[PDB]
Formats: sequence, C-alpha cells, structure tokens
Amino acid sequence: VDHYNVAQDVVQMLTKYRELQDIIAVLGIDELSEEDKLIVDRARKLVKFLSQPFQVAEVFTGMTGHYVQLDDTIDSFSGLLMGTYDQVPEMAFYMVGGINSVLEKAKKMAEEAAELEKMRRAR
Amino acid sequence: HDLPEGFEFMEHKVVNKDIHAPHENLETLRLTLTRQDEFLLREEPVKCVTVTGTNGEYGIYPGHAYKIVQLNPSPLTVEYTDGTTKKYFVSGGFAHINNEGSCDVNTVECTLLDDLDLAIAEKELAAQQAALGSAKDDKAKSVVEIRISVIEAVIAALKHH
Amino acid sequence: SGKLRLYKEKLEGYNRFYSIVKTIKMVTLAKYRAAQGRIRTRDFSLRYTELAFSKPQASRDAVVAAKNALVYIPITTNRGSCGALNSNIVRCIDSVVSSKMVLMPVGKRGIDSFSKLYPDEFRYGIINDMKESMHFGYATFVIENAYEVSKDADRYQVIFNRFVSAGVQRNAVYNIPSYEKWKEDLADAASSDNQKNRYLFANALQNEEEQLIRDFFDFHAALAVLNAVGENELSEQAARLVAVEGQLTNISSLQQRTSSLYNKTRQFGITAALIEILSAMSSLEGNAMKGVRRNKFWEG
Amino acid sequence: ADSVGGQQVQTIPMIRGARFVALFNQKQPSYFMNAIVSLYACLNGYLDDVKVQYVKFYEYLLVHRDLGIMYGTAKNKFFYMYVQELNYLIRFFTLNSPILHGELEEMLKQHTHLFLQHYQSKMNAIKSEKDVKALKNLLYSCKRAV
Ligand SMILES: O=c1ccn([C@@H]2O[C@H](COP(=O)(O)OP(=O)(O)OP(=O)(O)O)[C@@H](O)[C@H]2O)c(=O)[nH]1
Repeated sequence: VDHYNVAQDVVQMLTKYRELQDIIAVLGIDELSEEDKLIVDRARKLVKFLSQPFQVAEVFTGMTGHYVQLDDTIDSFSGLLMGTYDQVPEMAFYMVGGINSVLEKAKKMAEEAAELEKMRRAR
Repeated sequence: HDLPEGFEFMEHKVVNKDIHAPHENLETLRLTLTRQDEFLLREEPVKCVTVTGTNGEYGIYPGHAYKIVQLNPSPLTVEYTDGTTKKYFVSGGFAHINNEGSCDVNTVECTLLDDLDLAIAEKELAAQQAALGSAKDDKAKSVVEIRISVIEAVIAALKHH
Repeated sequence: SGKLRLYKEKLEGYNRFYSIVKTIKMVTLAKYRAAQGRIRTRDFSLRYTELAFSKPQASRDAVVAAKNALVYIPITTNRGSCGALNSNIVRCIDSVVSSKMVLMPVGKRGIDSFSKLYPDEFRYGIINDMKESMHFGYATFVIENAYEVSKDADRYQVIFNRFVSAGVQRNAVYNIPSYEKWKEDLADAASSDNQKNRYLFANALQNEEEQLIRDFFDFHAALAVLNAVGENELSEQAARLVAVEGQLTNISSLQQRTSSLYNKTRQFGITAALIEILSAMSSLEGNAMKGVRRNKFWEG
Repeated sequence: ADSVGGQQVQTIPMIRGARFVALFNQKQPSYFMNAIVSLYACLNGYLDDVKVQYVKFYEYLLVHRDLGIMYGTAKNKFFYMYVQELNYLIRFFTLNSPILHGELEEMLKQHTHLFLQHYQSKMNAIKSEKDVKALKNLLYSCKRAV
C-alpha cells in the first residue's frame, strides 16, 4: 500500500508542477503562492532525484553507478513528499542513488561552498 | 519638449482678495479638511473651526485675517451653521487661513475622535513610559516622549468629552 | 503525425497563455477599481502648494545656469507590462541631461533602466513594496534621501504620470527649489508688486518664525511627492489593464494564424497519403499482365 | 479558471463544487442509494464545514457506518443507510418527498454534527510523525473504498 500511495503522490505532484510551470513562465516565480512554491521546490527535487547513474554508463557519465533497493526508494520518496528534506539543497538529488548518497553529496556541496567562502573571505 | 506642471491638472485654485478692495460681510467659512491627499471636507461651509497650533488655540470664523498655523497633535472642532459639532483629532500639519473666507487644514492624519479608544490610549502610555525609563540614549528618550505627548493629548481629549 | 501535433502543441500553449493573461486582466481590474477612490478625493490637498511652488518658468534658463546639482527623482513602476510610461519618462530625462544632473529614480524598473543608461549620474534608488497604501512616510523617505544625495542642490524635480482619464496618462513635473532660492523668491513676492497672487501668502510666512517656514517647505514638498506617487500608481494600474488587453488581442491573432496552418496541414496530409497509396496501386496494376485467354473462341 | 491565481474566494457554489468534484473519485461502482444520498448531502450544504480532504472519509462513515446508532442519538424510524432495500423506495419516491425528506434531513444533520464533533476535530489536532502517516493512509484507503 505504501508503494502504491507514494507513486500516486509523485505522479500527482509532477502533474501539478507542470501546470504551475506555465504560470511561472508567464507571471513569474514571485507571483506563486506559498503552497505553490513548496510544490515547485519539492517537485524539482523529485525530477532530479529520479535520475540515476547506471553501472554501464560510467564512460558516458564518468561516475560509478548505483543500485537502489526497492525499500530505500520508497522511503526516500516518501520523506521527500512530506518535506523531511526541504532544507537539503536541490542539486544534492542530482545523479545519486538512495537517500544516503543524497546526504553525502549535500555534505560535499557544503564543504566546497565553505572553502569558496573562505577563499573569498581571504580576498 | 516642455512638460506640464502637476498643478495644471488641478482646477480648484486659491482665490486671494486684493488688498485695495472693499470688504464683505461673510457668515460662512469654507473649510477644506484634508488627510494624506484626501479631503474629508471640501469647501464645506462651517460656522466656525477651532484648531490647536503651537502657540495656542485659535477660533477661526469667517473673515479671519490671513495666517499660517503649525498644528500640533490635538483635537480640531468644526461647528456648522446648524450649531452641530464634528470633532476630529489630528497628529500634525498646517492650517492656512485666508481673508477671503476659506480655511484649508491639511493634516498628515485626521481621525474622528469617536474612532479613538481611551482604554487603548491608556495602556499604550504605560508601555512607552517604561521604555522612557530604559530608553537607551537621549534620542530614544526624545522619540518616546513624542509618543507620550500625543497619547496624553488623546487621553485628555477624550476625557474632556 | 508529429508535424500536425507540433501546431497543436503550439496552439495548446497559446490557448493557456490567454487564460493566465485573462486572470491577470481580472487581477488588474480589481486594483484599478480599488484605487478609483482617489479620483473622487483628489485635486484639493495641493492648493497652497501651488502658491509655494507653482512657477511657470522657461525650460532653458532654469537648467542652463546649473551652478549646483539638479536632483531628478523620476517615478517608475516596479513591475513591467505597464506600457510606455517608463519609456516616456526616460525620454523626458534624456532630454534634460546635464553635467549637474543627479538621479534618484523610484521603482525597480527605474533603477535598472537608469543604472545602465546613465551610469555616472545615477546614485541610488528607492523601492516600495506595493503592499500598503502610498502614505506620507514613504514620501518623507523620498525627500530625506534626495537631500542627502545632494544637499546643495539647485532644484529637486519629480517626474511622474498624471491619470487624466482611464485612457489618458500624461507626464507631469513637480519642481521644488531648495530653501535658499525659495525664500529669496518668497521675499520678492512679498515686497514687490511682482507676483501679486503670492504677495499675501509670502507676507503671511515672513511674519512667522524661520523653523516654521522650514517645516512648511518640507511639509508641502512631501505632499507633492505623495501626490506624484499616488497618481503614478493609478496610472500604472490603468495602463496595465490596457496593456493586458493588447496582449490578449496579439495572442488571439496568433491563435487565428496557427489554427489556419493546422487546418491547412491536415487537408494536405490527407491528400498526400491518399495519393501515395493510389500511386502504389497503379504501379502494381501496371506491372500486372493478362495472360492468353484459354476459352473456346471459335464457338462464339 | 479565474481562481487559479488571485486567491480563489470560496463562495457557496465553489464550496459545493469542490466536494462534488471530490465525491466523483471512486474505484468501484456505487450502489444507487449510497451515491444519490451522498450527492444530496453535498447539494444541500451538509459538507460545507467538512474539509475537502476528509470528504471521502465522511462518505465512508455515512455509508458503511452509522454515527447516530454509535452514540445512541438516532431517532429515525426506518431511514437508515444500512437498510439497502430503501433504494427502490427512493427510486419510486424522490428524496424531495414528504415520505422520506423529513427523515433524510434528520439523518444527514445528525451524521454531519457527529462527524464534525468527534472525527474532524481530532483530525485537525494531529501533531506527530506517525499519526500523520496513519491519517494519510486512512484517507487514501477511503478514497478507493467508496
Ligand atoms: O520673540 C518672538 C516674537 C514673535 N514670535 C512669533 O512671531 C509670530 C508673530 O505673530 P503675529 O504678530 O502675526 O500674530 P499673533 O501675535 O496674534 O500670533 P499668535 O500668538 O496668535 O500665533 C508668532 O507666531 C509668535 O509666536 C516668536 O516666536 N518669538
């Protein structure tokens, strides 16, 4: 039941995000309501979180592939839908495996950003 | 390429009486009470108007001499020829009195004294009084004292009637 | 077919571009009717402000002798789609450019447009969120910043839009001379027969104390700014409603041009496919050859 | 169409259209009595105080449960949703008939009052990590249960 419910929620959110995209295109992101932008921000993470590096496309991508278990996928998407990872940066979901890889990439993103800030600070 | 001045679109100018002219006996004062570019009263005939300027209170009747008054936070009274009274409260501004029989009272804020609440006015004074005791610096104390003066004027204005 | 559906997708986007724009028309027809209250309650606050500052002077002598900085404060809208208001204001400002010109534009579009175009004259701009009503405090913020930009300024000029009617939005200018030049003119209007209409007004100010005069000058200057921004907002909403009509018609013309190409394409597609099939049918008929007829021809 | 952007204002036509557009979701066919009764309740405004998310749960309780009997408050003599043979009586006699109109309104009013008092009140008070999930699962199950 959890698998079925999660999948339907993902599909509905993606469908709604596409409709909101027209409004973002015409009116702009500013004019969207509080609820709409939360859908936008969550949906974009879903779009990037669906991507996955395959073990056979290492030459094309240049990164090691991942094998995500069925349970890990369901739990990761379930938490994302209800906003458990709203504070995680968007790009942390791009070309990764399970939720654990997302957190590691976010940590790496934070570290490099801190280094850039330190370099700017010295300047 | 010459541009119009913004006053050309305004069709209600001020009429000044030439000094070398005969006098007229006037029984009505044309009042224009204005707030934030909005007239609450417009060329409205009133018997008298009472205004509180920095020096003191002025009772303006028709034919009053040309004068400019810098108002202070205080009540303003408008009495019609019916003898009926309408009382507002102003926070500041200016009053221009013309010898032709007109009075244009432009205020930053002009609210009917009914709208103001005495219970709210009293508690607010108490809060600012505590801040004045703990007010960090001289400037902060001066600002707080400005609020208290307005509040006490409001409280005193409502207690009068 | 993809080609046919390419037009259908294109028209699908056009068909909803209209809905989003139509909702915007409704949004901007609420705020136009909400701000229509000013139409009733205007044209009376600025009566003695006219006497203070109304001086129909020449447009050359007032800018040729720019001994000190001239601080222009054009009024511009935060959001685009307003129309030609901002463009005209820029033309009005470009026409006054001087060595002694300092710009303190209002609105995000004003800042962005005037920052790029005149980059050594722009100083900084004021931005107001269109959340509350245009009040005195905002005007006082405009004036205070204007003075700090150039305290030793020959004149502070506000260039805004006057809403004459629903379809007429002209450009208006409030010019505020600094204290020194104003009190000098106020002194001449009092003593001399020149400026008769201001004689009584000027003498009624000279009688009072100076601080009162300075407060009077600042107060009426704020009112002029308040009127300009208030009018510029009403012109903005009125203009947007008109512009958001022009977009509707442009998006309707496209819908009538992409529909024809869609209906012209389906007709051609049906004809060509049918022609292909018949060509193959004729080819297979032509290649076919009838054999000798094995019938009793003699017994006829 | 005008609502999408501009902060839709919830007039009574909108307050009832949303419920109608959320009673239309279903997986299995609905018995005539259950469907007609639910539509009538939403038509007369009995669901105006019910949030759109809980409409399916409200319908499920109305059909497969009886709040009045649960709390010992039902006063109707024959009109109960567990009497599946009322369908043909409703077909012969419209809901807007004195034979059935009086009891129908009484049951709907009682069911609506009990639901708001007991269930929706608890739903709006859910603050936890597991209760929220349980509520979400319950709503989804009711969505495809009636
Ligand atoms: O030492 C002085 C002398 C005069 N003044 C100011 O000069 C002005 C002269 O004002 P007027 O001479 O024109 O009239 P007035 O005495 O009736 O004035 P009010 O009290 O009715 O307002 C008044 O506003 C007075 O306060 C001072 O402030 N200080």
